[PDB]
Amino acid sequence: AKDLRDCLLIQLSQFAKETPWLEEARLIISDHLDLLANHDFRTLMRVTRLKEEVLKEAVNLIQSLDPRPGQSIQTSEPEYVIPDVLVRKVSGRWTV
Amino acid sequence: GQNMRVAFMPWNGYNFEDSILVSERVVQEDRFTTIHIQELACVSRDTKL
Repeated sequence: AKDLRDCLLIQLSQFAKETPWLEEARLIISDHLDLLANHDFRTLMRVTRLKEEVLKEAVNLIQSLDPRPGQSIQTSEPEYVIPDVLVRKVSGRWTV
Repeated sequence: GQNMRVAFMPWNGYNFEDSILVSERVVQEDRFTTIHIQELACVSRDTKL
């Protein structure tokens, strides 16, 4: 019931502590969320002492964060469409 | 069907009215084993979205 970063923190708590860069991800999400939002890799790396390709691992971990989890719960989605005109055009120029 | 060695014998009440005793040999020999086919289908259903 908060920002996905808080949801990301909850998922990381649920996730095993053996995950690499978990502390770095937590530090980034704590008060460096703006740096991640603007994709300012230079300033973010300078502030957080981010290592080369470590940001790639953190991004990969954030990929498996289940953003918008409630969307998956609402698996049901009835289809809505109206027939209106038809453009089947069988054999070309068909009077659909 | 298969031709099974059968005997007419009460066995400790395992054949009270219509109950039948089977061998571990027959199941080990993979006799009578049955194979079935289940099916699934799925559509797309283009919507206004």
